[PDB]
This record gives sequence, structure tokens and C-alpha cells, in this order.
Amino acid sequence: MEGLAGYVYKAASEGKVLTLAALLLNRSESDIRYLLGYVSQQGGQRSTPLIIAARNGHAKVVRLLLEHYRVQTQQTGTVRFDGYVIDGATALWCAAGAGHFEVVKLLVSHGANVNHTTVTNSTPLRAACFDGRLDIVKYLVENNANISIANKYDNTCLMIAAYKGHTDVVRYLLEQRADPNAKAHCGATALHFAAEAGHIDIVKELIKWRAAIVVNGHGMTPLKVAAESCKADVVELLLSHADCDRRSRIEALELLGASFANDRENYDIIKTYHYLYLAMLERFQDGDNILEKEVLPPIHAYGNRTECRNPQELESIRQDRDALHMEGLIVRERILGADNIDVSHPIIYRGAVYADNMEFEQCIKLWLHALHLRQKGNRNTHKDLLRFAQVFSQMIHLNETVKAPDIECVLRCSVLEIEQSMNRVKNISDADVHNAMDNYECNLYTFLYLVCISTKTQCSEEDQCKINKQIYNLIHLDPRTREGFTLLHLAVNSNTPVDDFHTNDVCSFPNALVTKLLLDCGAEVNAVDNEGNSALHIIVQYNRPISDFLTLHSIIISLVEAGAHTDMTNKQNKTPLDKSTTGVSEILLKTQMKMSLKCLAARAVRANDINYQDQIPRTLEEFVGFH
Amino acid sequence: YNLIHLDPRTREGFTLLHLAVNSNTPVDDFHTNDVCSFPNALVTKLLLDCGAEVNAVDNEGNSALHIIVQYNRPISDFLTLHSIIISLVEAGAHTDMTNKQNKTPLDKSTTGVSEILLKTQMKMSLKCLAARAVRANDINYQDQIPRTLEEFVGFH
Amino acid sequence: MYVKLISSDGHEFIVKREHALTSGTIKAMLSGPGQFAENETNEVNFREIPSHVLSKVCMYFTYKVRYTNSSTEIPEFPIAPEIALELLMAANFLDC
Amino acid sequence: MYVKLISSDGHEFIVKREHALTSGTIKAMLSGPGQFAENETNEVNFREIPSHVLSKVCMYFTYKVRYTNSSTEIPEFPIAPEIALELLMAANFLDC
Amino acid sequence: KKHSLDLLSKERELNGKLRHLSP
Amino acid sequence: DVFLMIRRHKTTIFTDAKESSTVFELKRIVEGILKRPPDEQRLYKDDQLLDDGKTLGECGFTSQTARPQAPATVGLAFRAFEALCIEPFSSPPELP
Repeated sequence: MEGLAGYVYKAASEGKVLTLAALLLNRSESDIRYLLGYVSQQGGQRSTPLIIAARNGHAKVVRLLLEHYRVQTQQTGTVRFDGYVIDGATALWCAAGAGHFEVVKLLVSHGANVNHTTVTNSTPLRAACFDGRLDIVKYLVENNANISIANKYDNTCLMIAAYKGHTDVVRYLLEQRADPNAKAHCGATALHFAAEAGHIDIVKELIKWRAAIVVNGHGMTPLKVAAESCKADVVELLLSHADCDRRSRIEALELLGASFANDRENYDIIKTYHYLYLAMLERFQDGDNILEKEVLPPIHAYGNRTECRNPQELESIRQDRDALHMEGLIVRERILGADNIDVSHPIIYRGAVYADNMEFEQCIKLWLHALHLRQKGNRNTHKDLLRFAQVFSQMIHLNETVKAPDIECVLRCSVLEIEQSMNRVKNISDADVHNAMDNYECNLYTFLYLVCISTKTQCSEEDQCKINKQIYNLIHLDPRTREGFTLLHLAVNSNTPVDDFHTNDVCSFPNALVTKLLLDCGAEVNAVDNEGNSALHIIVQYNRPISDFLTLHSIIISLVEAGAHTDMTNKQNKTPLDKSTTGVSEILLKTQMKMSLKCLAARAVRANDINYQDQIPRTLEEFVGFH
Repeated sequence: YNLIHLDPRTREGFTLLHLAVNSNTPVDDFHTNDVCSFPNALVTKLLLDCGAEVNAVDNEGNSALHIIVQYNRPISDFLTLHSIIISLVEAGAHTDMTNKQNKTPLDKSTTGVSEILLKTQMKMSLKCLAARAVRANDINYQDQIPRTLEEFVGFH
Repeated sequence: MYVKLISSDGHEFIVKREHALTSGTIKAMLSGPGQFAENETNEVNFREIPSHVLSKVCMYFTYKVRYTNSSTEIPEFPIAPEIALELLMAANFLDC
Repeated sequence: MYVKLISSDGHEFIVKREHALTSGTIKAMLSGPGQFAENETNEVNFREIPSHVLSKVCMYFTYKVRYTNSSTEIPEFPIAPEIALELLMAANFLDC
Repeated sequence: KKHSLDLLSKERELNGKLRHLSP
Repeated sequence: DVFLMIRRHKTTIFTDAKESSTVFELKRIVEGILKRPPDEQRLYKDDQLLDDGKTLGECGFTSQTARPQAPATVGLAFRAFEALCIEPFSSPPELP
């Protein structure tokens, strides 16, 4: 039966030993196997009673289940971790991931498969080393556990222990014939993961254990990320390794100072200057064997400097915080190239700290340059675009003039990203389709915020005209929300969300100016969503019809000035007057109609179910479909 | 503005504003009827910009607002009616001032379109509510209030 | 000022000027080189609209000009099942 | 974010900022050299209007903020017969 | 809250890293 | 949609809340206003102490008795328990 399986699973999860021996007593041979192994979908996870007793750490319940009822150890299930979803794992994997020694011992003594793998080739040894319990990993290794075999993603226990703060498990792994040269998809070896974590003792012991400094598939070295994550204790030991290169030495403690110059976690000036000066002295002592820098031409947004070639400009920027930070950013971009996504974050942080004390222009140009750099890399810039609309809303609220080309370029980037999101969700899988659509909706909302910003600006004729063509292109690629809400429907809706930043002080919906701008750029005014509503059906439902009356009024006439049909019936056959829910909107729409014998004839055709196919003009077919 | 300062009145107390907002103003039928259409938004706006008194009353007490709210063509001529109401409110008019029969402009508004146009233009004020209470309870306000408040209660 | 609407069957449908100027294309026909400001015939010829449809169109003209400003539950325009789908093309060709 | 209203008897009448700013002279006193850009007290002292009338003034502030855009079945604001002729003076002093 | 406080470092790569880190 | 009137000896706070809201939310906004800890503040609905847990929908603060026109007076006391000492407003003058 299915009813008792739920109670058995509940008792196993709670681990009440006084309930297991009562619920599982006097059970037939078939039922004792049917109940133990039943799929219970709780909290979004498929939890076998055995695996849910192993995960909760009920050693007594697990021992009673294994010793008496003799449940198989090959049963699979799904356990929801902190951001980790694993299906197909056994009870040994669940016990190792939860870190309970007694359940692991009982399962292994009862015959649990230590070499059993999940869908992504994941062993319980990785689960045991995830929380770094030395007893469990020692017991598993002593029970024929293989460390050379990694998961589906070429990720064994070694780097899992490298990220985690536990050192006993990684030392035990390195003391049992472990190969630290295993490479991930992008050529990432164990030293890359150890340096990214930047644990001093792990990277110190890895030097003695054949660190094997090699270049991964990005043309990127473990020392680069060791010095990139703002840690000034790993680079010295990486140099202490006997195979350090001079060029790698040149990049080290120089990119480290660059990262220290611009980072929220490690923002300081004296440290940055000290490492920059020592890295400069590392090459500025030979003379006859000098290593002159190869510096790219300066960027107009990157000030007007070409890094430091002499010690005089190095010591001249000792008291200049902005100059030293900007040199650090420049050299970080030079060494890391223009492809790394992480180079935008220091620029964003510098712009944010420049904007937090009421100065905007340098922040504006830094965020614009970061937007350009991420546009080259083809990344999901939705959050950055959101914050960028936020900073425009703030600076408009503080009444400072707005650069029209900035709006121009951000709108063209927005429409390009919207098209990218369209093709992506067209070719997306069903697993991440919901978050892809959420990102698309955020892009739509930030596009509307930017359009409202543009309406709030006194752009010249050319700027506003090219904004009109770009918006024209956006509607001509037909962006539709998952509920059918086109751009006009979101522009005329008060239910369109606005984030908690300065946008709500400037960009509010419904907006008369945004609606008029959308109607200017060839928007489909009579667009119909899944519920059958149109822009008129949405604007008539406005809940503030007096205080914002003018805006509401304007929007209605704009729709009437753009061919919105006032007799259109939605999927429930409700004209916008039937959806008014307001006297003000009702009478505004009544005064904005015409008698329109076409509407009466179309209503007569629809109500009488006359087959209007090919016997009326082509436009009259959709006209009748309106009613 | 010179004529407005002269302050003309017809036989029935109509000022220039009341005639300019009344649809019953007799327009000549020879050629003016094809151009001059009363009520007209532009003439009222020009008069108000020329300092026309807004809260003037007839012999029946109707102001310009009481006259415009009774407009018989609020749908086919909505722009004129809306502009008249906007100009009358913005130039300063009492949306609930009473005539001799104690009828607010909302009460006189035969068409609901003008009712809700005025309601969108109407702003709630405690002074109007208190004046309405004073008039309804017939409490003696002589010398008990400022001179302006005396007439304010007088037309509420 | 009393225009004459002639259907495809020769049925004259003489109606008032302001009644017939509600339709946009009748206004267009009477405009341009179709004025003849002599107040003699103001004849417009409908080679396509049948008489049983032009009659309903003229009744619509009168009904609209009567009930254009009511907004107080105007009576429904009686459109027969057979007149519809042929009155629709007339209301399209004669805009509004 | 609140405005402290003090009547003629010393009755504090702490009310919302946006609720108090619906009246002209409260907005005027909170403007000028009276801004109190610290939002903890923002006190306004009235040595003229007694407690029973400023109470109804604050009640009216809340009442109009709640019903600012209803326009349908607007409920009456209860003015006592004795409190009239004096709430009128307060509403004339505090413009709207 | 300000611009710096709500600045959250790029976690899509961190989310990209952790799917390879599923134990 | 419930509007009420927190009363000290002289201080008077005007409060908006939900019908399906508990005592905790209004105690927290009185936290934000009067800056006194919540254990030593307690309400008094018609001189009857109310527990800090029940919602105001069934406690007695329905929208049809705590309308913003005349918010329901709610007592309050602070630890120096302390009895209800709500000072009434000024007596209005009689009809002239």
C-alpha cells in the first residue's frame, strides 16, 4: 500500500526509533520491499526513507533498517543541498555529504557501493570530502575508494577539498597517491583550484607534491588567478617553486597590486603601491637586460596615461589615489586582456564609489566603458543595465544634464541583448527556461526604464530620431512577455514592477511620454496578449484615475490617436468599458469613441456566427476578429 | 481686457464668461453660425487670460461652471467642454459653489461626462466642507470669521 | 445641402448633408472636383452598394447623428443576419 | 518622516509627512528655514488652533489622503455643529 | 543601501563553477 | 484599511494599517515614532488591555468602525503598570 510508505518515510526523516519498530512491525515480505524504496517527492526532492535517514544522521534508525529488514544499498534518490542538486545518489553518498560517520560505517559494513556514481559520475568520496571529515574519508579510502576517477566534469576530491577550508582531508588525499595534474574542461589543474581558493597551507603543500605549473585552455596561469583574487601570500610561495618563470614573475605582484588597487574586499593604497614598486624593481635593476613594457595605446575613457615607464611617475602618484587606482586598472586590463568577464567588476566598483558621494560623470563613463567591454564578451548584462538605468534615474533626480549618446548606445545594446535573449530562449532547454524568461523580463523592464529616462531628457533632434529608429527595430523584432504583454502593454500598465532604487522616484508607470514614444515608433497598438487584453484594456484599469488623471487621459487619447479599437473584446468578450472598473476611465473612453457602423456590423457578424472567410477584405477579417 | 474691466452684464445677469461658455448664446445665422460656435474654448481662454472674473453669478446665481456643466454635447464636442472646464478651474473657480437654489455645479451637470470631468478637476478642501457644514447647520457666522470667509460661506 | 445617395439599383436615397458627412468617403466624394457649389443635386453614385444595404447605411447616418451625444444606453442598431457581412463592406468603403 | 503638530493646549498630533503636506501653510512652515532635514521630530507649533479643531484637521488630512482619487460614493466628513465656524477658520488658515 | 552595498559580484561564473563542483 | 489614533497623555499618533494585521505592525511603527521599547507599551481598546498577538480584524478594528473620518481612539501607556490617562481635547465653544 502507498499510505504506510509516507508514514515510514516521515518516521525515518524524524528518526523516532519508537516509531520505526511500530510502523514496520508485522509487514509482509512484498510490502517490506514496497514501502522501503518508495519515491516520495517532498520539498521538490525524491527522498527514499533509507537515504533520508542517512542524510539526517539517524544512526540507530539506519542500523535497525539495514540489520533487520535488509534493505538494498543500491537505492537512489535526490537530496536538495545548499545550491546543489544530485539525483541517483545512494545512501552512502547521502551520509557522506551530510557528514555522519556511523551511518557511513553501517552502510559500508552492510555492503554499500563505495564506487557507485550518480548521473554526473559523482562518488560518495566527493560527498565525504565536501565537508572535510577526516574519519569518513579515511574509512571510505580504507574500503576500496578510487581517487583517480573524477566526476563527469573532471572534478575529483582533490579540488573539492582545495576550495573548502578543510586541510586534513586534502592532506590525506595528497598522502595516498593522488594525481594533482588532472585537468578540467578548460585545462584547469588542481593548482588552479587551489590558487583560486588561495589557501596558504594547501598551496604550500602542493609545491612539494608536484604542483606542475601549466597553462590551461584560456592562456591563463594559476599564478594569474592567485594574484587576481587579491591574496598577497600565495605569490611568494609560487615564486619559491623552483620552476618559476621571469615573465610570470614580472606579471606576479604587479597584477596582484592591480587587483589590490580596485577591489571591494581589499581596497588599500599603500599595499598596492608597495607591490607595484617591488614588481617594478624586479625588472629595473639589470639595465643591460632591461625588460621594457609593451603597453597598448591609451583609451580616451582610460584617462590619458600610458602606464609607468619611469620611477618618477611611480613616486609621483604615491599621494594620488585616483591615478594609482587607474594605473592598476589599466595594467590589469593589459595583462588580463579584453576577454575576461571579471575585468568589468573593478570598473563598476570604482564607478559606484565615485557615485556614492554625489559625483557622476566619471562614474557614467566608467560604467559605459564596462558596458562596452561586456558587450564585446557577449554576456548577460541585464543586472548591469538595470543598475545603469538606476544611476540615470538618480542623476536625473539630482537634476544633472544627461549625455544623449550614452542613452543611444545603451538602447542599441539593450535591443541587441533583447534579440540575443530571443534567439537564446528559442534554442533554450526546458531546465533553465524559467530563469531565462525572467532575465528577458528584467531586460524588458530596464528597456522601459531607459526609454523613460530618454523621454525625461532634452535630447536633440538627431538623438531622439535615432532612438526612434532603434525602438522601431525593437518592436519590429516583436518582443513579447511570457504573458503576451508587449512593450505597449507594459508601458500602459501600473502593474509593471519598478525596482527599489532611484528609478521609482523618476520612472513610474503607466507613463504618457513612454506610451507616446512607443506609438511613434510603429508599435502594434492593437496587440493582443494571451488573456485577450490590449493596451486600452490595461490602461482603463488604472487605479489612480484622478491624481494622475492627466497622464491616464493622455494615454487614452494617444491610443485613440494611434488606431486603438475601443470596441475590442478580450478572450472573455469584455470591451474596455466592461473592464473600466472606474468612472473616469469609462467616461474618457466613451468620449474618445466614434459610433462606427463598422463596429456594429462586426458585432452582428460575430454574434451570428457568419462565416466571414474570404468574403470580406483582408483587413476586415482581423477587424471582425477584434469583436 | 478693457471690456472685461468695464464688466458688462446682460438682462439675465450673464457676464462675458457666462455667454462665452453658454451653448444657448444666440449666434447670428447669416455667416457667423458657420464659424462662431458657442461654447468655444478659445474665447473663454482669451477672456480668462484677459483677467475675466471667474466666480461671477447670474440673477439665478449660476457661475460659468454651472453654465458649462449643463452642456448638451459632451461626446461629439468633448475637446471644447474639457478645455472650458480646465480653464475655469485653473483660473480659479469653486467646483462646489452654490447658486440661489443651492445647487453645486455637480448637481447642475446634466451629463455625467461633465460630472466626472469636474470631479477629476475637483480638489477636496476642508474649507469647503466646513463652509457646507456652517451653511447646513445655519450657525451664525456674522463677525465670527474673517471678511473673506463670510462671503466664502455665503456662496457655499 | 440635401445630398442624394444613389445605390447600385438606381434607388435614390436623398439624405441631409450633415447626416451623410459622417461617412468619410462620402465627404471625400463631395470634396475635390465633386463639389459643384450650386446646391442643385449633390449626386453621389454607388456602383457597388446594394439598395438594401445603402438603406441601412442611411438609417445608420440618421441614428448616429441622433444618438452621437447620448451615452445613456442608446438603443442597439438593428442589423439583420443577412444585411450583416454586406453592411460591413459598406461601412468599410464608407468609413464610419 | 512624521510631522509633530502641537495645538494651543500642547497636544502633540504626530501625523505622516505626506498627510500633513496637503495643507498649504504646513508645507510653508516645513519649507524655508524650517526644513528639519533630519526626520525625527519636524515639529510645528500652533498657538492659535485648540486641540479639538486640530484633531479634526489631522482627521481630514488622513481622510483626504485615503479618498484622494475615489470619486465614487464619497463618504461625508463628520463636522460637528459646534466645531464648525471654527474648523472653518482653521481650514482657512491651513489652506486646503 | 547604496550603489556599492548592492553591488554583487558576478556569480553566474560562480554558478558555472559549482555545477562542476557537484559532489 | 484601518485607521486608528494612538493616544498618550498628550501625544496623538495617527495610524494606518490593514484589517488583517496584528498588533506587532502598529507597535513597530510606534517604535519608529516614539522610540520606546515595545514591552512597556500596551494598547487599550475602550479601556481594555489587548494581547499583542491577535489581528485587528476580529479584535474590533473593523473598517466600518475605524474609518479615517473618525479613527478609533486607542490608548497607550509607558512604564515609568500605568493606568490609562488619556487627556480629552479642549471643550468646543457653544453655538452662538
